[PDB]
Amino acid sequence: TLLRNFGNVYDNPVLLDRSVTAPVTEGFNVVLASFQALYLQYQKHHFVVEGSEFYSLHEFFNESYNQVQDHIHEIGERLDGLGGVPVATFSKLAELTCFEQESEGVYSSRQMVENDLAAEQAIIGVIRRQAAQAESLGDRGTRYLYEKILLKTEERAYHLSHFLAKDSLTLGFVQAA
Amino acid sequence: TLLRNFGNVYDNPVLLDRSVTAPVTEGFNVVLASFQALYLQYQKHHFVVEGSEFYSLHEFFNESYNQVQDHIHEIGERLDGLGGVPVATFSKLAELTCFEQESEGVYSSRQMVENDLAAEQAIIGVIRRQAAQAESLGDRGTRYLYEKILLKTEERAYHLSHFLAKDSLTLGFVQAA
Amino acid sequence: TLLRNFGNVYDNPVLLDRSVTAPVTEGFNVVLASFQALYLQYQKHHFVVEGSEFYSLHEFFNESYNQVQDHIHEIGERLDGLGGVPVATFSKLAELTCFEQESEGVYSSRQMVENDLAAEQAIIGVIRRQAAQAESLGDRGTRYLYEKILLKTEERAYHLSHFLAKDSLTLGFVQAA
Amino acid sequence: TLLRNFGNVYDNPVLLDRSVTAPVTEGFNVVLASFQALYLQYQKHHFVVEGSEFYSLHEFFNESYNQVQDHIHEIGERLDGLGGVPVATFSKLAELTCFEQESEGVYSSRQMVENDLAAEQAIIGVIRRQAAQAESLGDRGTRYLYEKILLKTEERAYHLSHFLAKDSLTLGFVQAA
Amino acid sequence: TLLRNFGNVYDNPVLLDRSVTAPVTEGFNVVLASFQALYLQYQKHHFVVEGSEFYSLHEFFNESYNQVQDHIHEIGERLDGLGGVPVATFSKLAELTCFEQESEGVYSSRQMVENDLAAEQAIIGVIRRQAAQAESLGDRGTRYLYEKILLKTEERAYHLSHFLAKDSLTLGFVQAA
Amino acid sequence: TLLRNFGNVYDNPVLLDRSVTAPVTEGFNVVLASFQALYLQYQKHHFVVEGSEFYSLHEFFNESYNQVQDHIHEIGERLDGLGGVPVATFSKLAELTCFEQESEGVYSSRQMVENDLAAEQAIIGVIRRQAAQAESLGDRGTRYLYEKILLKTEERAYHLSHFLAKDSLTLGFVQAA
Amino acid sequence: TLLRNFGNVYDNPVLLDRSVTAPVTEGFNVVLASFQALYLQYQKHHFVVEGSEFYSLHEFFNESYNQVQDHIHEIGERLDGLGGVPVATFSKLAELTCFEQESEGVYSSRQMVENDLAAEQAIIGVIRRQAAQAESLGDRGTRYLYEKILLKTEERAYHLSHFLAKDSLTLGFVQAA
Amino acid sequence: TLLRNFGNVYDNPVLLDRSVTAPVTEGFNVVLASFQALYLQYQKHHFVVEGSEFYSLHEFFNESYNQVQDHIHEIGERLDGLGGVPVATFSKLAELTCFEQESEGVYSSRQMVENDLAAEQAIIGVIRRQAAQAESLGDRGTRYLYEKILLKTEERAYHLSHFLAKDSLTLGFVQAA
Amino acid sequence: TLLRNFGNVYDNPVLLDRSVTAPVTEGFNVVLASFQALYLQYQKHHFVVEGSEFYSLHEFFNESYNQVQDHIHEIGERLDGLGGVPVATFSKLAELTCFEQESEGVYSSRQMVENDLAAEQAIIGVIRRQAAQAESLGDRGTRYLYEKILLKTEERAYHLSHFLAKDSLTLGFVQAA
Amino acid sequence: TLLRNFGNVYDNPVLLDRSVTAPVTEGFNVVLASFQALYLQYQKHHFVVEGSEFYSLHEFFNESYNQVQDHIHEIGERLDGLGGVPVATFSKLAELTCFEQESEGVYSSRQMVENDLAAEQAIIGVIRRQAAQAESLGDRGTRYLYEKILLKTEERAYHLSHFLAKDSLTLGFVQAA
Amino acid sequence: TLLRNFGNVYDNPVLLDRSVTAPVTEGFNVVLASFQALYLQYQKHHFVVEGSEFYSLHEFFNESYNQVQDHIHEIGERLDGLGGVPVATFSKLAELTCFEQESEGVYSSRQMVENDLAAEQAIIGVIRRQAAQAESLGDRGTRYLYEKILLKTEERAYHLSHFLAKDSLTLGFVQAA
Ligand SMILES: [Zn+2]
Ligand SMILES: [Zn+2]
Ligand SMILES: [Zn+2]
Ligand SMILES: [Zn+2]
Ligand SMILES: [Zn+2]
Ligand SMILES: [Zn+2]
Ligand SMILES: [Zn+2]
Ligand SMILES: [Zn+2]
Ligand SMILES: [Zn+2]
Ligand SMILES: [Zn+2]
Ligand SMILES: [Zn+2]
Repeated sequence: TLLRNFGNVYDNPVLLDRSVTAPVTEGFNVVLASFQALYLQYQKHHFVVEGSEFYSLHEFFNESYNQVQDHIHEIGERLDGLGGVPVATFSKLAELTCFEQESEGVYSSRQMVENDLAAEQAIIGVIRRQAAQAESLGDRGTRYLYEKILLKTEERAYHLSHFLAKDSLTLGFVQAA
Repeated sequence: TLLRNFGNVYDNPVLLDRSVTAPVTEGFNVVLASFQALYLQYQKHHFVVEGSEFYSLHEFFNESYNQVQDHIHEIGERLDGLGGVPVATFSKLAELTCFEQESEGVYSSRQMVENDLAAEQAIIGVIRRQAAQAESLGDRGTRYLYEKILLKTEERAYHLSHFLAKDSLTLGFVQAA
Repeated sequence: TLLRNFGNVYDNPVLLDRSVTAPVTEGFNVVLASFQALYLQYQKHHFVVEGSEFYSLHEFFNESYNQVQDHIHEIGERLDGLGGVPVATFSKLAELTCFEQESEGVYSSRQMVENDLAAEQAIIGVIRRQAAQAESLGDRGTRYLYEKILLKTEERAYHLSHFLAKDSLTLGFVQAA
Repeated sequence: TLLRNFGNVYDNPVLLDRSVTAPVTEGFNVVLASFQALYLQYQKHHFVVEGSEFYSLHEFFNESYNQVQDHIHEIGERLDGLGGVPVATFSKLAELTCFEQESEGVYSSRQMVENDLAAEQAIIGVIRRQAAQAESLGDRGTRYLYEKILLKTEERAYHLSHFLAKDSLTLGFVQAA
Repeated sequence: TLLRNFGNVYDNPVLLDRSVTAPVTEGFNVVLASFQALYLQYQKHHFVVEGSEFYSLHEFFNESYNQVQDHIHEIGERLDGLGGVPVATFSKLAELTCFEQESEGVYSSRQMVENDLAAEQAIIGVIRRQAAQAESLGDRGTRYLYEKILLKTEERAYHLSHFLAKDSLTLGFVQAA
Repeated sequence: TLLRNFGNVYDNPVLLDRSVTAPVTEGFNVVLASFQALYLQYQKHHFVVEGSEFYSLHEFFNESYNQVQDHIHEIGERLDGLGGVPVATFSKLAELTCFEQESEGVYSSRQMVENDLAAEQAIIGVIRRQAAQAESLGDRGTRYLYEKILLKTEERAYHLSHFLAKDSLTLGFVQAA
Repeated sequence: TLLRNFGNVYDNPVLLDRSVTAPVTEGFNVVLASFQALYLQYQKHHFVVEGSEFYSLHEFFNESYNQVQDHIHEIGERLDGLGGVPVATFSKLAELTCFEQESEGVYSSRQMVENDLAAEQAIIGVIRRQAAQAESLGDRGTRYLYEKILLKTEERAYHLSHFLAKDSLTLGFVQAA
Repeated sequence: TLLRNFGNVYDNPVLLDRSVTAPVTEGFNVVLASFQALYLQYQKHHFVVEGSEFYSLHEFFNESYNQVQDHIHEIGERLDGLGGVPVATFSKLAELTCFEQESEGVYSSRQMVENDLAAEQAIIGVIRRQAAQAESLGDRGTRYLYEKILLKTEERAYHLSHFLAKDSLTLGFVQAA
Repeated sequence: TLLRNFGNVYDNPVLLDRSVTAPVTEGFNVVLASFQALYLQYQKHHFVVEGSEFYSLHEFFNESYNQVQDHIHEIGERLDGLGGVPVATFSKLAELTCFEQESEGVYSSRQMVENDLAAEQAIIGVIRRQAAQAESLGDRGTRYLYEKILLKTEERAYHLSHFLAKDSLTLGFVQAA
Repeated sequence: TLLRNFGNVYDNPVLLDRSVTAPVTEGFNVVLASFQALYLQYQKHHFVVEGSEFYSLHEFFNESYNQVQDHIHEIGERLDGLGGVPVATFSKLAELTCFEQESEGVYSSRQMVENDLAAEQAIIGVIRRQAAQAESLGDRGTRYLYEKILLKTEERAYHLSHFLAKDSLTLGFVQAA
Repeated sequence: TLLRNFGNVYDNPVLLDRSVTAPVTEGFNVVLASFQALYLQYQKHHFVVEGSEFYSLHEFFNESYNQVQDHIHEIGERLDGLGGVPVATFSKLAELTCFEQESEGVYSSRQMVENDLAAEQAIIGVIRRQAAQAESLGDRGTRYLYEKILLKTEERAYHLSHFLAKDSLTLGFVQAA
């Protein structure tokens, strides 16, 4: 027997109307699910990446999914505290993620980085909207948190595109395309 | 003989008109006094709480009043830097606190948590208004600080209501109301 | 609804007669009140001190009230262990404290340091009496605890006194009084 | 081939008469044996405690027997330092300990905590006696050391006492008495 | 041969139009250059300051230029990530700084602090405008960062004016102006 | 009023048949006893060892009984974890330990080291059988825990044996046997 | 004047038959000598590696020979602990190592990594053989220790393998084959 | 209003004739200017490097300018101790630096690394001369200080040079020049 | 031009009659002298001790004089704190120390340890009287400080005495006296 | 029973001729004795300093004598290592120190700092002489070590010099001359 | 397929003539070999040393070979840094080491310490020449690195020599030679 039913918003101890908490927590669950998806994906890439830049990429992928882990944790707690019910099942996570997970199998280094950049970008799009929704609704707490997370998320996307840039020390002695 | 008289706003080194600093510092003193009140109260509860959840509650109350201590410190410095005069006397603190302190004596665990939740809630109300006042007045510095503090304050209130929730491991073998 | 009334003393588990714990805890409340008064004052001094020796005085007041804070912790917790009820409201704090708080407003460096010294001296008075009373009444625990706190209290008094001394590196190139 | 016999006191390097060191070390071995019994009993409690407060009690017990281990260390070193022979065999520890160990088997949480409170209480009794003795015989060191230990041991008794207090957050939705 | 030409804005991985990134990165370069200027100046002051408050001022100047160093680092990375080209040459830094650097030579303690306060103040003015520009342009990421930096920058200016305040412990025994 | 009787094995949450947990936990209780005695003995030696090598041996005995205490912790919890009841009374420890404790009194340092070595060797034999048993019964968790403990226990025997070897720097200027 | 001869096994304090300790230590000295060769070769690689992946490889090599140094430590101590005599001269290390060192001079990065992969591979071969032997002869400790080492050593082999994988981010703008 | 003019040298307290400190401090200013130039360049490289080796180069430039920063600290502080006036304006920095800063804009990885190497080499030139001059003039302190910095400077030069080498793991599966 | 004459006691900020601070600080100055000499001696032994036990004794002498340095710090400050003038000249230290320093030259390690033990014992006697005095005069702060120092000082004597005991591992293979 | 006589040099293990070690250690004992005098004088200054700059000076003095303690350590160990006998008695330290200690009693802050500057200066004189000697006699180690120490000691002289500089923030509101 | 042949010196990025780097790096390779052998020997002694002083010597040998490993690191990199090829084969190490390794087998602890001392002394002689050479050739970086290593290497010889001195605590109760 249940204490909170999924999809529902309950009482919150911080004086916020449900006209605020319901859409806010709804957004949180899309963000939360999205980051579980990215966490899994970054973690995978960490596991499987190989090649000349394996070591750099290895470390980066691990840094990334830990940083994502911390985002998830802040959201989960605030989501619940605001009176919503955080998503956790595989199938519901799949239905709520804002990007499609990279398929099973090991792709190339470049493909992996591309897929992760696209992921962050999707997430950045939702966060910006959700921050704006929070601002208009007067939940400065939620807006502030989103902004914190956006900065870190946008930094990962910077790092991701720096990897993909068409430059190398090797161009001094290899034959370009 | 005095360098700054209480109730008065002086020169500030950060290019802000007194049409900003006077109401901002005024708000700060209400917040500051409020947190001294909560600090004292959380500290008391730390001292006196007992019962089955004594240990959990013991630790939480201590965490809480340290976190409040840090809020007070940021406010005090900014209040003074903006040219105001931070409140410090018992009687003035009493006149400016935004909630009434729990009375002398040891109440029950539940009563204590209730009283602290109500305290945070009061404070949350003022902070939201003061953040908005800062935003409109163009003191982004003060707004940002308030938002930082709001998030932590709202987290304590979450934790506080989780304590009060009518659930327990014991319900598996005790007789409910 | 209460469990313990202020001014009364209840069962302790450390096998001390109530004839001992009543004046000991009553003395502790006087010491606890005074120290919070002193903590509030040091903290204010930390916020508001300005001038040439600002930086030194600033971190010294910060040191002093963290130390005072730790006295408050140990005292409050023991006070309660002996079956006492610790003071925590602005009004009872005001009438139990053994010195007059610096009035609101910003005073000079020299004047702040001077009323901090006066405060510590008042407290040094009470603590010696309270210690004697505890030794006399056969409470080693309290006597020893008071002594720990006494040594650090006296030390602050030395440090305060050294700030006040009439010597400076500037006497080599500025006019004297 | 022996070198020192249990029961006899030997040379000490700290100018204490042997009429002082002999009862001081007798009292040490009683305190030492009693703290060994308490350490084991706490450890056992750490190992076996169950129920809704399991987590809290289980880490409280571990903090407790660690802190008791610390006492055992200081006492044995000073004991031997003063020319005494520390107890160490199961059979002798059994006869010197100032309280009877909990029986084998597992008891309930309220029971385990009461046992430990009774045990600390018996030891508070000895340490006060022994501390008086040392003060009387002019052995400041031992007196000072007993008081450090008394303070912590009295504090462990509060904390056991608070666990036992008939109060809970659960009283707000479970039937009393 | 070049990958990015100075003065130009390139692709950014965080879905921001160049109507946003171009003015934002432009502002960043003015801020960046400004902080290099202050870093140098604070570092100099650290090197050369002497007199009665040499030690306090020594430490403060060093704290300050490290804190400025961290501001520079966040800006540089975000500037580049947004697709701009961070300034780094002496002459371009000089043309873009928002205040004039203090001249070569060692000035007095007071003059140095005055010059640094004026520097911060200049920078505060630009940051407030650039934060507002970011807000209106919808770059919450950049706005948030600026706000972070503003708070620290405004704190240094507070500390700076506290140094300059016309108060001293010495006034108890020296002859005022 | 007990919950579990010493000598019975109760239910476990790790899917092990009681034909497995009964002998396993019997075994654990012998090893707990033995380590418990070894700890006391190690600690005693630490308390009393003197002579030329006093400092090395002091340090070593300390490290030794700390490490043994870690073993006791792991076993005690897994003993209880498998539905066993851990031994904690002086009387039952003596009956279950696999070696006979050093007698009361201080022995020579060589005799102490020899006594500890024989203690470790008594415990090594019990662990190898008890590990061999758990392998055959299907308890990999217990088998692995034992091998972990065996490795450290064998290392203490190496170190013990080295202390006892008939070599010394002094052999270059003192007479041999 | 010798005391133990290389080649012979001597007394051990851990109740292992000498028919066990003799082949176990022979295998140790082979593993020990092979890890010395690998350590040197890694070190060399650390010293000499160049090219676009220099930084990554150069810190990977350092992590690697550090982790190999750790193996060398555990093995030598147990070796000697078991009554063996560890190899230590250049000439004998040369004949016991299970793989031929890379020749003097500097090779390429792809070459250095292949050499190290071949070296780890040869050692994985020995450790499995030796681990089987120890299990067979009833020496759990040695078996357990070989497996700790096998795990890390297999993991170093993945990482060398991944470096060698024919994939790169550079494939997106440089010509393959 | 000045206290010390740039280009002039004043009283030191370390008993060195002004004939020594004048060329030593003048050399220090050349070295200080160059290193800030280098610090600005490494920092820019840290901001802007992109491509396959981005991650490695990124944290290497970060390491390099923290190290360079520490050279700047020691040099500036000693320069002033010898009675000198340290350079800190953009214009005098430009004319004292012993190499030409990389022009504005983003260059290739290889090209960045290449002008960092050129910069270090120019500085290695000056430092050897300045060191010789200091030994020659009888200033051990400076000679030694230059040597500390020389060793780390040369080391960066090695590291830079290794990035530039024409070897890569990619040469096994990409076309050569 | 003095501010305070050695041999006078001046004003104190801790409310103590000069009939108390005069004898107390006389006493402090004897103990400061004595510890100051003991530090030199401890440090010397550290510099020169050799032989078989050189390493243990090296470590121990080091720890010993560090700990003594801590004592010197506490006394010196409280000496000055009570309005005394602390001794710092070589000549006045010799006249005031309560034991005669070991003569110049290296003695045997046994003689060094014996000399340190007699030093500690000389200081123990002075501390017990000086503590006894402060108890009777009403200076609890001083009495407690002394007991703190007494405890550590007695422990060094334990350790010293243990080094001197006529036991050794070597007694199992070298000839006795 | 002596083993080495003060004044004579003995065997050293580092292949330095005794014609080298004898003057090098004479110079060591002069440096050693002078640093002991400085350490005491700094300590004294730490204990006694008062006035508006008390806090700054009081922690500067403590950093200073700690850093001097470090010198004393390196010098004594090398001294003895080179076969010398380190000075350690009050009377001999008095005659070997290269500067006369400040007299007993307390002086002013400007006075204490001048004394310490004079003291460091005298020592800078010796260390340069001794460093030249060591270079000349071919003892690189000692030369290198003297230069490490010279650098710090010259740096302590700057800092003392800066304290003394006739400049203050107070000049902007107090009357000069 | 090599890139560099052992025995050739190649190009360097630190502006040194090959008439300098050729002899310098030849020298480095002898010292690398020698330290490499010394490390093995130090580590061996660590593996096998036993007897009364086993614990001290155990610790010391460990510290010793760690410190030697640090030397090997610095040389190896600067060797390669100067365009040299570092030795890493067993065969070439033997031919280049400047001392002959201790033979296989365990020797007495005194013989081990004596062997290490002669090893250090062999290496001290090589370093002094190799440093003398680099001074004359103009390689200050190498000269300074050597002096750094010389200082620590001389200290290990001090410590080695002290272990060997004919003194012991046991001389007060065992027969001399
Ligand atoms: Zn959490
Ligand atoms: Zn603060
Ligand atoms: Zn507490
Ligand atoms: Zn101990
Ligand atoms: Zn960065
Ligand atoms: Zn546990
Ligand atoms: Zn080891
Ligand atoms: Zn500095
Ligand atoms: Zn201090
Ligand atoms: Zn040392
Ligand atoms: Zn390295």
